[PDB]
Amino acid sequence: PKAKRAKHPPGTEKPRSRSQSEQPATCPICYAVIRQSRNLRRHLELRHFAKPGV
DNA sequence: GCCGAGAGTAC
DNA sequence: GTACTCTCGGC
Ligand SMILES: [Zn+2]
Repeated sequence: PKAKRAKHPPGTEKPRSRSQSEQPATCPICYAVIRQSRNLRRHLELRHFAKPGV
């Protein structure tokens, strides 16, 4: 239905207002270093809570 | 296989 | 006016 989020279209400016808002992030389980805090949550499901939630 | 980053929107 | 989430490609 809605178009997908493609970063291919022209006029793709890279403002720091998207990276500046996030601060470095470390994993308390395997000390993995994730830069974006949002990505840190994803790391939890990838190398830790990646098991069935049931 | 994981990682890193852009856009659209709400308050 | 900021940060939020969802997505896509790259090595
Ligand atoms: Zn970890």
